[PDB]
Amino acid sequence: GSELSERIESFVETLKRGGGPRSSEEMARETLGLLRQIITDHRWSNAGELMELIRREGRRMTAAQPSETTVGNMVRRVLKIIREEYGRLHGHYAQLQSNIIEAINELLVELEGTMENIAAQALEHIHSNEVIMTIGFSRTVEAFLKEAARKRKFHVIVAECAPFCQGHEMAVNLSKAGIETTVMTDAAIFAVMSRVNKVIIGTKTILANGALRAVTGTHTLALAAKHHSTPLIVCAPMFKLSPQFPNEEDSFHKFVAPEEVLPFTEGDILEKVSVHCPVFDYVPPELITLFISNIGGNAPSYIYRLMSELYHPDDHVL
Amino acid sequence: KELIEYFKSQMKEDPDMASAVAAIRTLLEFLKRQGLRANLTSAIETLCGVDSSVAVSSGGELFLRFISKIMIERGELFLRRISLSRNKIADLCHTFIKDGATILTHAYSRVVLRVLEAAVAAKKRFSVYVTESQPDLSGKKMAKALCHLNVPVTVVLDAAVGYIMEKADLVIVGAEGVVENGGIINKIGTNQMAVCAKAQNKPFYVVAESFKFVRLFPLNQQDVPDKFKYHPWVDYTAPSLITLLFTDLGVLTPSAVSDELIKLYL
Amino acid sequence: PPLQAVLVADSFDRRFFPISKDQPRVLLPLANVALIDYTLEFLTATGVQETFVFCCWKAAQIKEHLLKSKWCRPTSLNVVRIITSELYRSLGDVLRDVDAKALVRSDFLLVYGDVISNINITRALEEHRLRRKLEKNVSVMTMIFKESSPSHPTRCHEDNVVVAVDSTTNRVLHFQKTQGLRRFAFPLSLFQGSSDGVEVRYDLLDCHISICSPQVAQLFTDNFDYQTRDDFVRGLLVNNQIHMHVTAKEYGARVSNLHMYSAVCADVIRRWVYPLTPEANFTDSTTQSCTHSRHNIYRGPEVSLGHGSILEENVLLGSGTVIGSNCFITNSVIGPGCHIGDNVVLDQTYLWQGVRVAAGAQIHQSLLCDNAEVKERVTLKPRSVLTSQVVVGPNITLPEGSVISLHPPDAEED
Amino acid sequence: DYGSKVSLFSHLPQYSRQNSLTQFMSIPSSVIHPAMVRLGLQYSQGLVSGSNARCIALLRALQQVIQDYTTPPNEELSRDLVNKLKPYMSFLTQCRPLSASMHNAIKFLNKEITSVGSSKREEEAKSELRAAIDRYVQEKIVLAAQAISRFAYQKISNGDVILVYGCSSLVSRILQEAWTEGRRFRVVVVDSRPWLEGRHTLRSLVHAGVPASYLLIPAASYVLPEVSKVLLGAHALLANGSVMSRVGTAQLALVARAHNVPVLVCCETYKFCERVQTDAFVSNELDDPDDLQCKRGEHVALANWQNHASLRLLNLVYDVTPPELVDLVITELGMIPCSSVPVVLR
Repeated sequence: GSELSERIESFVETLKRGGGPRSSEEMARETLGLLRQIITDHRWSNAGELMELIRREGRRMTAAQPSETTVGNMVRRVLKIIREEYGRLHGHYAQLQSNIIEAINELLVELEGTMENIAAQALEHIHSNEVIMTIGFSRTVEAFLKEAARKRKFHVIVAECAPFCQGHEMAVNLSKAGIETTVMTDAAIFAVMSRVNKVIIGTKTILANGALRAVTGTHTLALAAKHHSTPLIVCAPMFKLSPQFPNEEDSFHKFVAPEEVLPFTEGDILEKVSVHCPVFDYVPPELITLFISNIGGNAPSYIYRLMSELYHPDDHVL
Repeated sequence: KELIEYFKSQMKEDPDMASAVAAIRTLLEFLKRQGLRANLTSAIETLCGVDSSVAVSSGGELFLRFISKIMIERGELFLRRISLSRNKIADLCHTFIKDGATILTHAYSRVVLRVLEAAVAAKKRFSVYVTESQPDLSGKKMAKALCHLNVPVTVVLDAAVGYIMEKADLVIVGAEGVVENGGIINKIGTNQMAVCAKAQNKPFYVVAESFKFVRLFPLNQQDVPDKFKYHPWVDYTAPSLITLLFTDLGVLTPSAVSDELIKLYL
Repeated sequence: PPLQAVLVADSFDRRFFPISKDQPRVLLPLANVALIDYTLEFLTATGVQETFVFCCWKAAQIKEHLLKSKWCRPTSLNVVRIITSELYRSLGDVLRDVDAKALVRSDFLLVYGDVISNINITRALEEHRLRRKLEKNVSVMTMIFKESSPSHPTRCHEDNVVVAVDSTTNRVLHFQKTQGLRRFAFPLSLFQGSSDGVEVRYDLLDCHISICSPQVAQLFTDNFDYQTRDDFVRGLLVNNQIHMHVTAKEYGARVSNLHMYSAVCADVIRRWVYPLTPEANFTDSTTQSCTHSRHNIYRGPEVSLGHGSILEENVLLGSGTVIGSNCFITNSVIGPGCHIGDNVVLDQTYLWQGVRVAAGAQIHQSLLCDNAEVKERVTLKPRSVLTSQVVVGPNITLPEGSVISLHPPDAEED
Repeated sequence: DYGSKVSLFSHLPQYSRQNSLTQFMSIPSSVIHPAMVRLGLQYSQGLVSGSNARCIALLRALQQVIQDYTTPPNEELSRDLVNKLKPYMSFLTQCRPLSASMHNAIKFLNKEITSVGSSKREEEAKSELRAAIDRYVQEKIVLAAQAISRFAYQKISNGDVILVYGCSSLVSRILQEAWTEGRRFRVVVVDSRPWLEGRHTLRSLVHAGVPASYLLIPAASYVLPEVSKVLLGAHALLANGSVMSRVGTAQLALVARAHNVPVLVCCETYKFCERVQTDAFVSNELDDPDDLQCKRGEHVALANWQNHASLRLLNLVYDVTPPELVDLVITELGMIPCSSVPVVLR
């Protein structure tokens, strides 16, 4: 009934003003659960009508927050699942709803196991007496790093984020396990990155041409890595892959209040000074070297095939 | 003005005389005709207006610097010394060409012509590729003057410099003016050839005299004064794409010109 | 206990006068969007579950605007209730009426219908309740202040205040304004009884947001000549305790006069009130969508930008607004359905809906309300306000601070 | 030393701000001169952090010391003064590592003192030393910025978008002088933690009337596309052409090169050192590590970072930029390339 409507409204309102679930995995789980909920109890008698309803709901969710490119991926995945389950019978409509829930539950189990599947490939890329540089705070990268510390000894360098210094929390959580971590500012990313050998970072989403949307300052890190010819591993699950391409990207960066960059207590200079605080940035694919996912490491030049296997080319614009 | 008259006289009497050399000759001839410094600056602007090239401006600046009884003597000595700059550059550059190498040359230039005429005189054999230089068909004149010396020249297309770059062992081009940072002001189709040569690790050599050193420091294609470009006629090449420099002062690196200019103080 | 607030959607003070004659203060379009919308969004985002909207001056327009708005929909979690009355003359009367009706139960917030803020009050509200539960019936009010600089444009002298509170436990011991006064006086009782940790604070911006208690309304009914909040605090401090809560990472300000109006507008367009921005479209409206681009330039649908015009800084164009050729607009807010001429310079100008500006006009730091019109060769100076439906003839140069209105006595008539 | 240093930065001193060196000293300082004592205290407490301000304060303190210096009998002053000034420099270095400007200045002062012969009187020697210090300051600091202000005025154009970083007494002056000559441009001020000294330049520009912008260095790749020039200031110019400046300069120049933006550098001739450096590891400076502590949200995450024996806090200050990222250098002699530092040193 209208309980579904109020749940959808609460979800959209939570996505509107601030962040809801802290972890991207929880965001994807909640989105898939909401999709399954709107699918299970609804008046629907065809496949195209359900596809249109799902497209409308996904459009609403995306308009709520354009930078949160995780709900659109789940919407497109559900659309692809529906299309495949409809074509398997048409190429009908007797028990499609019964197996749609089964496919959604399988996708949920995959989303639950993706973290363990990604963390299992830690030793294959880290050796003894190695130094690794990261940036920001990512749970996947944290697991990837602490899965190798139990059998290897390396030096982890962590570059904080100037607007929201979240790298301190990552460094503390890592040092809590005895990994010999380090803390530093963003300005010291190039002068210090001459003794580093490997770089392992996360991202918010992966674009179509191999590029990705990462936190601010990741572009300078990738530039330094390419200047020093150091590998740049990206630990990102499958749900972080977006079929959209690098359009001129006006709504790409998330602009927040300048309170973080410049405080309100500065004085009268705030009226004639324009302060900008972009949270995310665009990272080209040429500066990337590898992509570690729950299905094995791949190169940036092969993400198009993963997309073709995940989403349908007709649902790219939604 | 009779200044332009004398300039055209020197240019027409001697066809192979450089523009800067003719300008300095006219300036020294008119010097025989304080107050003098403004008089000279005035002569240099009219001359500069008639021929808009960096070489004339560099020569005028160098002459005025030389001007700061004795001046006639120093000027005659300077003219006689700069007369043999072509031979001084040839005797030093013609040795860098080895048998079996393919040359890639830009539009016509008397200095590279002299260098090649001296190289072929030493019992050597090589191949040349001249660019047509679409702005004005002078590359065809260069190819003609080269084939006149019994050398297998071959005129290439202005857009084919990248197609034949792999079939070239080295690149030897002229220069209208050497900027302070070692860069060079050459024909509009020079910055694109140096980029390809650098992209394929091809030795990019530059041949220029000493009177072509100018106190300019352009950061890009825009910092170049418009009076030199005027479809622009010249472009600036960064020093990172130049391998060496052959001047009458000896074989120099892209950085030695800055030291020379600092020693001269403009 | 669900959090409930009371909204006074009428400021009996008349500072926008002449403008408040045709159209209420709380529905003046700030950024193509009314102020009461900002206040309702703040209340709905901070956790308020129920609001009581009180209106006396032009209440019909307020209610008939609210009933189309998204907060009155059956899908809104903050159910709003409009109580209109012609007897109200000051905030004290409103609180007296609440006490007479027994509407409020628990800690309620007292905010005006012209407050723009993104502050979260969960922390301050917890502090208030815990403090009241350690001293039963001792703490009665908690005033929220935003620490700022005394140099900031938002700090007008008309609202400027100075406080002397205890640092051990945030508690207001003295509160007074500084309008037209150069050396402040602080009595000796502060040091007479207690407050070893006492300090004077002058770096505070009065957000006019207060977490009140039913005892506040009780005391307001007791004292009949409490006409506002400031006098409640002064009369309680001569004698219950009043405390504070200071914020440093959130924005909050009240639009009290015209100078204050142009100060929040620049901040809102400059994303200082994030998430509340024009790009977010927090009203669920169809005629206020925009796209945020570089330099905080907001463009709506059907902007009809002419070739040659340059948008240099934080501007906001409306839906349906038409821009000509070779124009220059900067720091300017344009409303929906505006239509500009050619060679038109706009510098810190606020144009509302239905405005037409002819070619050759130069407007600087002045505000054009609905249905305004200016002919060719007209130049307006700073603070040169035009009210509704005026027309300025060609070749006129208005002095600074000039006010033109169609009402005879309001200002210099058309 | 205070706290645990990094494994790769264990050959450099890491002092602290709370631990003062004046605790184990007499209130009337006997072994050390009071002027030098207060100068070192200011350097340690951060009262004077400017590259040129530090040198000016050092030279004024040295003038004060010389004014009240008495030459003992049984020896000349030309050598006694040099032998006495060494412990003062050692104490100053113990308070805070010296900069290239201070090094060159003390070298020039020692050379001038050695140039004084015992044939001359004491008062004449002191007066000549004071006048020499005064005119050297006026030439290499005051008059060395007026020529750079009129040389960079040519490379500034109307509509330019100049990008600056940190705080520099020369960049701000160049911009304020170019704005008053007739140029109409806008500046982009980049800042980094924890010093946040770029706000100084921001305020100095706002008070001058130049349209300015402010953003943190991690967002430098987002605003550079619209930037036309990058004007940067440095502390020293090495002999290998490299540039020694604030830590957030090398990566800034790298991103500028990646975005195809010409980078510039402005430095005085007196900052032309003779040493060389290849990276920021062989010679750097580690300030107090507690500066990284930040009040983010409700609590601080590095409040008790020392309890974790494996956690380190790096607080590098200086960095070295390769000559491959610097296009032009501005000096009082004129516009010279990045690979012409030895020529000026000659």
